[PDB]
Amino acid sequence: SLRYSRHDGTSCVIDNHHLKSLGAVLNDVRRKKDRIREAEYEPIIDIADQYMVTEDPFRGPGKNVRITLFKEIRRVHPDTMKLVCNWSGKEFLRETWTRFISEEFPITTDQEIMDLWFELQLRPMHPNRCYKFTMQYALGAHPDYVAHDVIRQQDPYYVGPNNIERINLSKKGFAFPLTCLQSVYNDNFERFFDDVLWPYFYRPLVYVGTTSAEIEEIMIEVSLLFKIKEFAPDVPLFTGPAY
Amino acid sequence: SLRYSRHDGTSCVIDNHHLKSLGAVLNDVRRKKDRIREAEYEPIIDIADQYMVTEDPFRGPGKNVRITLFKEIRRVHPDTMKLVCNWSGKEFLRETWTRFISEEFPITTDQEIMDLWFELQLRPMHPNRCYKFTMQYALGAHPDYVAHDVIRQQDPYYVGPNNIERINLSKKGFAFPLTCLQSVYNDNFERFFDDVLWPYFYRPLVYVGTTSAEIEEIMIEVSLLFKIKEFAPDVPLFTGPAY
Amino acid sequence: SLRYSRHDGTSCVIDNHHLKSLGAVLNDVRRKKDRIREAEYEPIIDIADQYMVTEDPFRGPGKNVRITLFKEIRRVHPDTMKLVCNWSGKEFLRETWTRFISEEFPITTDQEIMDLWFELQLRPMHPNRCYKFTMQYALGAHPDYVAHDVIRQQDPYYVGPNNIERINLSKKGFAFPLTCLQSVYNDNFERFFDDVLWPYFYRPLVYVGTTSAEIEEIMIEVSLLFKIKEFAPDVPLFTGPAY
Amino acid sequence: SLRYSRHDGTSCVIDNHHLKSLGAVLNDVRRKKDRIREAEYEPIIDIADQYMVTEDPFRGPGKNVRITLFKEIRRVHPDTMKLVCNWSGKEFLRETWTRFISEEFPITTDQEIMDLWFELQLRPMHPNRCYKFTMQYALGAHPDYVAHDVIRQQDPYYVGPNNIERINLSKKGFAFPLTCLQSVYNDNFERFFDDVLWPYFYRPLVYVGTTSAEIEEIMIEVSLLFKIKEFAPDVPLFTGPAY
Amino acid sequence: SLRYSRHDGTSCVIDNHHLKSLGAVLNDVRRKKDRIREAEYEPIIDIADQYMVTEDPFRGPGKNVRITLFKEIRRVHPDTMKLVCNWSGKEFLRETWTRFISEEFPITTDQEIMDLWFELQLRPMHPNRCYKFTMQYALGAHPDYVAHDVIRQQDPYYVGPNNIERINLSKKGFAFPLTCLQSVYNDNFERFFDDVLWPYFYRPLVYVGTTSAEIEEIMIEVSLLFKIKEFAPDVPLFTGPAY
Amino acid sequence: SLRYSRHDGTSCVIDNHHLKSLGAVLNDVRRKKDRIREAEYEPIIDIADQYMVTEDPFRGPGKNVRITLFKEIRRVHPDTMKLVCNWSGKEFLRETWTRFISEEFPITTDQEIMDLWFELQLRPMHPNRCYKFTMQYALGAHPDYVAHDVIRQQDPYYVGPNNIERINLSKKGFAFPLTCLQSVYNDNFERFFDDVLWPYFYRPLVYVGTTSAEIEEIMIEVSLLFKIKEFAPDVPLFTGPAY
Amino acid sequence: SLRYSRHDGTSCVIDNHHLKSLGAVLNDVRRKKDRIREAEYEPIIDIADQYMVTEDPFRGPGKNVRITLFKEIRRVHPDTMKLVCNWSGKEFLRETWTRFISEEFPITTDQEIMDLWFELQLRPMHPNRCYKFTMQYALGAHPDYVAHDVIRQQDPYYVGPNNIERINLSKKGFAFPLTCLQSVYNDNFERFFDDVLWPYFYRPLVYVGTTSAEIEEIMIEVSLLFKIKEFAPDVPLFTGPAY
Amino acid sequence: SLRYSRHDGTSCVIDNHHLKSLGAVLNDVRRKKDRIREAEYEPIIDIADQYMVTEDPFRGPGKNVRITLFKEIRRVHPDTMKLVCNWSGKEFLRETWTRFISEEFPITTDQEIMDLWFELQLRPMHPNRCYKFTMQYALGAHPDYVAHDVIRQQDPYYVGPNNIERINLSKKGFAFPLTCLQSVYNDNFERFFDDVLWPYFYRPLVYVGTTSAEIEEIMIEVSLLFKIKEFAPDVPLFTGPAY
Repeated sequence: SLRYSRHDGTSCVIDNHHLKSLGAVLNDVRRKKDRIREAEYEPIIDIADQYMVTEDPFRGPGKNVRITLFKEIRRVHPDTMKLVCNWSGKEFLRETWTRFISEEFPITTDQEIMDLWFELQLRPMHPNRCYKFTMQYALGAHPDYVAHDVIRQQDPYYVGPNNIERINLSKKGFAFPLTCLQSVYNDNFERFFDDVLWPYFYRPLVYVGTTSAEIEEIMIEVSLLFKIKEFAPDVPLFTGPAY
Repeated sequence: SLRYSRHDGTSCVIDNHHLKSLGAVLNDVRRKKDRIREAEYEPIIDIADQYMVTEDPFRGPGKNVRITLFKEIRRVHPDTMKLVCNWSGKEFLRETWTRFISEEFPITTDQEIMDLWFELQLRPMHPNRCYKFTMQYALGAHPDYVAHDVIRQQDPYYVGPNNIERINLSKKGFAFPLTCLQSVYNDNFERFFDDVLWPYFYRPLVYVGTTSAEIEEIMIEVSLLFKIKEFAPDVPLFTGPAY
Repeated sequence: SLRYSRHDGTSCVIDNHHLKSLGAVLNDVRRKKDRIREAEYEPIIDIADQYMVTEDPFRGPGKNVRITLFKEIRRVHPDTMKLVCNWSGKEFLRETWTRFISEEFPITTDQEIMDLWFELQLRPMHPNRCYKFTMQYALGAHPDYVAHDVIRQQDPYYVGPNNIERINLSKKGFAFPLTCLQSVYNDNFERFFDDVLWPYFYRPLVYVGTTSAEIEEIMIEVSLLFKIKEFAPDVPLFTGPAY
Repeated sequence: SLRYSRHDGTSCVIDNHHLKSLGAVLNDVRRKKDRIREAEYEPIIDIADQYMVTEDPFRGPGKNVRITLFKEIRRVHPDTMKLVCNWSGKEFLRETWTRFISEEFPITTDQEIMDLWFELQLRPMHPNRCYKFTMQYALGAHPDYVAHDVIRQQDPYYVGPNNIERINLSKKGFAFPLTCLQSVYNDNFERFFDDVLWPYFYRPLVYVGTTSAEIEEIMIEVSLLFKIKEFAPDVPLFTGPAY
Repeated sequence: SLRYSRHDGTSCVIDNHHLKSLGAVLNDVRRKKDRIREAEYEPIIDIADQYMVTEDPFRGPGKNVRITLFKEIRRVHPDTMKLVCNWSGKEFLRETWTRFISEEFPITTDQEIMDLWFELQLRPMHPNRCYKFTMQYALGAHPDYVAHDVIRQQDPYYVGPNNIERINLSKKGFAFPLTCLQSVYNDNFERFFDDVLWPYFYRPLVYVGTTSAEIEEIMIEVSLLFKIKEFAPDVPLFTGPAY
Repeated sequence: SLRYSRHDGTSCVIDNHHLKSLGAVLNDVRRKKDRIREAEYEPIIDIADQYMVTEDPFRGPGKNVRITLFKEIRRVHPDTMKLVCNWSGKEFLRETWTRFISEEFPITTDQEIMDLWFELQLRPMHPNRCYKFTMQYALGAHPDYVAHDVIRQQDPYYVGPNNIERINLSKKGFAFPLTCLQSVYNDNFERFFDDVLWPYFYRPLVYVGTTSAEIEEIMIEVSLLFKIKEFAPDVPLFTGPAY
Repeated sequence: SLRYSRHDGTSCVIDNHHLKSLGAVLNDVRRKKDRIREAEYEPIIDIADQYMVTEDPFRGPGKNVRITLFKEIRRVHPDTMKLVCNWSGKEFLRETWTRFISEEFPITTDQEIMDLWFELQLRPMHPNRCYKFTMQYALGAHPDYVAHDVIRQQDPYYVGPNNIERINLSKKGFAFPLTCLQSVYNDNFERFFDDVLWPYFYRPLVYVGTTSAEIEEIMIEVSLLFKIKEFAPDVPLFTGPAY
Repeated sequence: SLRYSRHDGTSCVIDNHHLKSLGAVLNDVRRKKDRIREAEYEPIIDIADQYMVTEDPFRGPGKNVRITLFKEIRRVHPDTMKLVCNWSGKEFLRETWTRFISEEFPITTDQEIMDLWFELQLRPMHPNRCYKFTMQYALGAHPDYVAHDVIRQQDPYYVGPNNIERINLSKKGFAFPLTCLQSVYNDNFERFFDDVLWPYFYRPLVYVGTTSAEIEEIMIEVSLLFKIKEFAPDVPLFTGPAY
């Protein structure tokens, strides 16, 4: 914070003559100089404004609901990656529906799920090390295909500086408990499962490795992160009967 | 613009000896220095070239066709947002088809609609204020669901510095008068409406608010913005009969 | 002027994701840096705000009324100054009252004279010279004292860069046609002269010289400059009868 | 001083061709760059020229006549101030008239006293100390009121870096030996004293302290400083009879 | 241009005290700093003033008279140069005398030709290219020697940035219509030709090429450029008879 | 001058260990940094070394002998130039030979005149002016041609910052008292004059003006400046007889 | 050399949207800034373009042919110079013609000698010294004049940083084996010598010294350097008979 | 290395006039500026030259003889240090004498050992770690005192960036095979041991730890480093008999 904001100095009148604080005046002069500079480089901004960047989805619009699923420890040999999860499509859906609904109910507002993200959080288990994390994934396979427990590293995703990676699970393939802007109805897992077309095909299969030249031990927390927008009316909640 | 471009100075020969303008020579020296600097930082550009930005869709390729729909005035209480539009899916389609086709005909070239954007333009109605605009939306709902006229603000979209927000309406869900690269055929709204699978489900429901701590009055102009690429042959138009 | 003001760039939404112009973002970053700098030096402004400067009386509040009196040419030997004016107190008052009143009538608003200034404007009469002007004055003398036509220079006032010097004539000694905030009454010079206590004592006696080592020729325009504040009611002027 | 002023380098003609010193040419180029810079910041000067500062009265116009009156040593306890002088109004006038007239006669030119200043000069009496001086004053009191010899410090004047403080004694209250632009007449103290209206009321009562946390010993020299403008005619002094 | 030149700010007197514009004062301070800097580097200028540069003959003293002779188009293979002109000495003299005299008459003032220059102006004939021009020449040969139409490039002159090359034709070898400071007499080509000693030997033989690796097409304008100094008396022209 | 040159600091040995002055060490570090910088910009020097400048002939090799001829005062109207000298060729030669030989004899060494220069020195006659000088000349004319006393200014030479202009008088046309590297022989003006081929044709005719918009008064000193190289043997001068 | 030249980054299209490398974009922004800077200082270049510099004759147009003549060792006392060569004019011509012709034949192309230079190359004979070289010369003398073997130093030429000095030998006085643009004819020294007008007068007489305060030992290599331009036709050389 | 050293550019003479490379001239100017800067800060060097630093003993005078003794692996718990060596004084002397003498013989020159250093070299045994080394030591103890194998860390020595620590073993306490400047005599360990006064008391007892919060594995190489100065005469080695 600041002390006087941009309201520094003051003024007074002596014998009709107007006095103003010297520091305030020097700020007016410095700001004029800055304004000229601002004009000087506006043409360069217009070249830059030919392009755009994307706002961070998690610091950006919508609220974050982190439905943590499980934790696991893996040791990973250099240049390899170990499988994090091997659920069937049915089991992933049971966890997705059950964990989200039980945590969120009662759902008291109209709302829409904007996005569903698979979140990997990675932490080292030993101090005084120096390495980074790597990641690979697939989003589907023949239901009788069982993923290899360990693979060799080949052009992986490099996990960001905060050791968190989030994979967007699109509306196609991956089913949501709440499809559109709606109010909740009586719902159950059997009804939900039956309305999914390809329940057994889509399932996240995620691998994790390091850039280390020695074995490392890793702690892993897996969550589903829901981006939700609510449409709450600007009205009171009353104890019944109202009025 | 410049005066001499990069063609400054000149040269001449006196007694076999070659004279050159001093300023031109000093520019050759300064440019050598710059070229060394350019080489010095090329390795840093290569690190930056590991990433990319997206070109602004509206200053970028394709032409812009702005089909303005209507204007409205709303007053918005602090920390709330008021509904801009509540059309049914059928009514949105009537306006989308009718307004686009009547404005654009005769369509005399092969062309494809790249994108359809919903544009909100926001202007204050009073001078000497200081606030920014906010926005929220949904793209569909049960046809018997009527949106709340006013909601409370919760993690909204912040409207950009130019007080314009544009929401992309994808080819899925939202139907286009011209689907692919094609030449226009005899067409009418009833034919068009009948070929849409879910006419009543998809409709933009958009809200608008401010960051003000007092009521503000807003003027709102809503348009549909079409990005179009034309494939006009490099041939003459003749008065009939040709040749 | 600027082109886009501080409203550069724009924003848009694609698949729920918020895009913003790169140049706008880079401006947000640069402005954060500047804001930190502003905080860093606010303590230095507070030291400076222990002192004040005076607003220029002529670019500042009140309007300027320049009642030009006369012009004269003088040649001035090096290290000397020549007398500009030698009026008696009575003659100065006749010119002050007569010239101001005739030029300003009809005076249709309530107003007060804030200040009366004696203005010397100095211009050279030859090109390709290089010198500055000097000034000395007295504001009164025994009425039988006649000022020397020419004096030697001794610690004079140095005239400012614009070759204009203005000497404030205070309310004490020098009488004003309008004393306080008032509406004009029937007035005449004999009434005015009779109400002045010491009409013959106060008179500006002004000298002018140069910093040149040769004789120079000077053109001189002398004016009385009145600072006036008006209190005009916020009402219409009607043709009689009103309403 | 400089060596060649701004007259560096030279020129010559060989076979009709004009040669000029390289250093002179490089100065022409550098000065062009500076001239552009000067234009670039002229708008900022105009913002600054909305305000004014006051020229130092003692380095500025008029000559300085320092009529030293007396010296004194005082020891001052921390957070207190000791009285410098306790003259009656009559005694101050005797010293002011007598000391000025005896020192200045013969007064051989027409002149006017612009201002009368009371000057305090303060010097430490011990080496290897570190403190600043403070000052307070009053300009009048009931003639039977005797000032306290020592007071506590409360929001004093802080003496400037050169350990000199000068207090302006205005024409109102404090009488001058020479009122206006005049030539000296036969004059005496009794005539002078009788023409003063309130001789016993106005007298400078001045206190002095330090910012030290220990007792300090101070040497004090008190003077009256007269600002005078002379109007000496540009004529010879001859031995009589002239011509 | 500037707005106030170096005459910014102003001054005024209030109660004997001299006020000056703050911006003007800050300029005085900044200029003092610059003056110190100027003194600091004057010793470096003196080292530079040990050497000299030559003033551009065409922007410099004397007037320019451009007697254009002809235009031509040539296509030039890479690493070769094509002959621009192959006149005999007699034909060059006929063109030089005839074109200069007919264009300049009536010659009404005393004047001297300072220098005669052969000017090549080179322009590309296609857009979207990137190359520079080259030049070679000889100033004489046995009159029965016919120059090769095309030669290979070997250490040529590189034409300056403005695509103009000018070759000085000295007073020795190349004859002038006006030798010295003179008034024109009755003159004719046969008289002129007869007074030249070696009319058939001296003739400009000029070649032109490029730095391109492909054939390029060039447009060429050839002129004779005369540097002339006139000695026009400071007298009126009258209609006869005078006075 | 410097104090310690580049021999700062010192060294000593304590218990076999070598100590060196810290400032000397810091200079070694700073000089390493500078040496890297020197290498970094050597490629830029090589681009600059493609061109050359000419050493000032008067600060450069050979000694200067200034044979002053005469002084004159001229007043010059704006945009005109007045003739400085109108000698015939014979009279110029008499002054050149006579003044040089009488001043230089006895000539006791073998020597050669490198160059002969006509020097104009220009000084203003009034203070507090601001203008520059201009120059024009011719080096020959029909002996019966008398130059106009005053001409209008048209593309003149601009005199250098030091108000000195020097025109080279070449070996062709203008005859020297000493042609080549030689020892003086018995010589006289009649012998000298007879060996000149065109004594009456070559004579400097020089004009002088200003950039002033008013008449200016000028003082002019004209000299002949001789550049001479001596070949003095490294031997003693003895009183005769030697040894 | 560079790695990617100015072709860094790339572009691609995803869902109609155009992506571009971030580093490429940042370069576009930086180059815009530079372009503004370039415009800002173009007015300063125009002041500099009022003057010109001369291209180095040896790095510039024409080829270099270095006809080395001889080497010599001289020891030079401080403040003196020793004679390098004392050939008669005839002997200099024999060496000039003979050495050039024998080295260059067969001369198979049309060519012209642009310039003839006398080259002094100077090298020290001892390590760990610190001095510079000096030079003086004369280009002619009475044929019976024998130059002093050693002279005292007086305003000499200072040899350049590379310890090479080159003196231009003009077409006047010094005769060339090939005068103009010509093809070689049968030629011999007696024919050549007979066509020279003053064979015995012109001869380079060159001296060499140092800036050392002790005797120094010097190694000296003397060459004649010929600047030649060739006019080689763009045609094949065939074995006879052609075609 | 550099390309032209500080011998850039060149010089030449045309028509008596001296030309010099522009880049060389610009270097002369830049070096003048630097020389002024050098003078400007020489007073600051003199303040710095009040203090001294010590030359690195191993990069400094004398040669280095590294007599490696042994290697060892230790694992070290956090905040502890493990003993590197526990030799008795007798065993340390046997290794010191035996290893030095056997490696160095034949010793063929007069020489003196300046210093004896105990060197610890430390390397990690695992990759992807991040820690520093610590060290403690004692130089003597009662011969029946056996050092603890492991101690806790308390204010240790921090090993330098290169993971090498060297402890000086002074001439007092620690005996040298060669005491002073001498030539080798017949010598043996029993003679050597008998001349040491306190053979059993002095022995290096050295500990090693880390700054790690986990166990680390370390590889350790221990050497004795001898600083030696040789006095080799400047004479030939001959095969016997000499001459």
